[PDB]
Amino acid sequence: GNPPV
Amino acid sequence: PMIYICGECHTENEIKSRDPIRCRECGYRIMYKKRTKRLVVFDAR
Amino acid sequence: VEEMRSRVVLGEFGVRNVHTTDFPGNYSGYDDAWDQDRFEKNFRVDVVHMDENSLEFDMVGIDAAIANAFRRILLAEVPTMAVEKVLVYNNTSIVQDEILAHRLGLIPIHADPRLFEYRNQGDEEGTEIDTLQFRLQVRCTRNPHAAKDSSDPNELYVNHKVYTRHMTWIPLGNQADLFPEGTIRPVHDDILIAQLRPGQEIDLLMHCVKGIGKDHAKFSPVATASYRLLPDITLLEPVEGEAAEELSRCFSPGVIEVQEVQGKKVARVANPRLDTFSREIFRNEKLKKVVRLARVRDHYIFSVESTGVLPPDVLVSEAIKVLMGKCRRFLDELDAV
Amino acid sequence: MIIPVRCFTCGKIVGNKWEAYLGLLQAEYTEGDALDALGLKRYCCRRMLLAHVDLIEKLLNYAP
Amino acid sequence: GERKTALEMVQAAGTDRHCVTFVLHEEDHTLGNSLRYMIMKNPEVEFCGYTTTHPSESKINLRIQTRGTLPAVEPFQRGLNELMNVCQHVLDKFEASIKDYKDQKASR
Ligand SMILES: [Zn+2]
Ligand SMILES: [Zn+2]
Repeated sequence: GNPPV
Repeated sequence: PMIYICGECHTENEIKSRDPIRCRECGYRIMYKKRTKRLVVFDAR
Repeated sequence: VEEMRSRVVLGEFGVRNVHTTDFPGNYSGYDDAWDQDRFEKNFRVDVVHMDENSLEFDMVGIDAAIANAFRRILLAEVPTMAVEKVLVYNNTSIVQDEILAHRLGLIPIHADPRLFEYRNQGDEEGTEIDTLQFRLQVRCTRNPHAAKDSSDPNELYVNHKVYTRHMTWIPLGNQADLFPEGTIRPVHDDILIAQLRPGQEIDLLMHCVKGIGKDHAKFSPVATASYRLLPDITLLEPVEGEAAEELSRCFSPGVIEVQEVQGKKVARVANPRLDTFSREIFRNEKLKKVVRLARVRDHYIFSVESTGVLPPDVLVSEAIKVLMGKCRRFLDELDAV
Repeated sequence: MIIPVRCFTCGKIVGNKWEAYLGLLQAEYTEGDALDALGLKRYCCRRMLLAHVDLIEKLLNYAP
Repeated sequence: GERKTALEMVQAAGTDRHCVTFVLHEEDHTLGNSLRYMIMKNPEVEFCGYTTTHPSESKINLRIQTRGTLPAVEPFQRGLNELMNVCQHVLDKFEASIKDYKDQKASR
């Protein structure tokens, strides 16, 4: 979904 | 102490040499041998 | 005179090329002799999700051969513990003996395989060093305290369904110390092993040995460990005016985010990673000319899901270490001459 | 006969979602919503429960 | 150490040191393909190729034909070392990233 924030 | 389960009565009959093969508590003529505890080894593959 | 260094372009009737142009002599100047510092500089790992039993790191900047080596190590070379032999003292169940042994082999054990060792060939007995023993002994009886009811749990039930809870660890040697009480156990307590009716009994001893998922799948530690190249989506033209929504429907829904810059609606490529390759734009006949979708060259996405024997990050670490062990074994066998 | 312990293609363990699957279907949930609520994402696992025929319940009905 | 789970080398016709075929036992396409990728980065090798001899068997054949000078056993022993260096670096980087993400997530 999206590598760590 | 060889046990045999009846076909539909399910009574444990012990039979031997020289005796007929009918079942007590009924009169059926088919009786299955019983599974005793004996060790067998199987592979999980 | 046009270079595309980073993407695997693609249409519908087939993909354009199978190369990556990052090897020795693969360009006039862009030649390679395996600069190790360039690798160590262009490599980066980004770990997205990490629940228990999941990982989704990125692994940016590596070739397909090394990524595939890592993937094939997790599936078939990281070691796990699993039932190999089954001694059946009695079994009056409907489930056969060989089928019961099979079903018992595919149950995952929570022992960590790094504290054990491989049984030597013909080591039937086994010892504290290489084996774990568990016992399932269950009998089904009618419950005396039951009315005229027909739910199978209420009546006809002391042990109607045999679960993994019923399996008890028999500490083989000094393994009671080293392993605390709850540490060596089956991973799942709800796996249905069999079903029983009053008067039926199961009684057996299972032996668990170490092994790799290569000689049997039961020893494999991951559901799947596959990877996928990072998609790339580019809007060659500004899509707008109710064609933006048709564009946003031809993709996995998060990929094309339709903003509203002015009174008109503009579609923008918000998150290319969510895209599943479905190539449904190629059926549009008017927007197949507007979007180019390809893959990023050496930007991967991994996804490791363990069965429960070891955590996923530990699995990936042991996979990398198994590859290192292969390399070192062959280096040291070469040095033997 | 009885639920397979692991999905054949992947190896994922589905032998503990049989009773949970049956319980979510008794609660009014479709087979799709039910297979979703169990964590069966890829259709190789979904076919393992969706198309299972429990014949251990019909063999466990003839005399001992 | 292991006389045959590991290496058997067949120098070619004329025992050309510059053309060797290594037999690696108990290996499949994993090590074969990664090691062939690592040996192709050496400008001193003119032909590197691996192949599995038969499905039933567990062994691969590497073929390294180097240029005029080196004995084609240095390219192999250097591809091994570079592959192991890459694995060590990937391991370090991955463990550091996992630790950083665990901290970022446990804090918040
Ligand atoms: Zn009778
Ligand atoms: Zn599956």
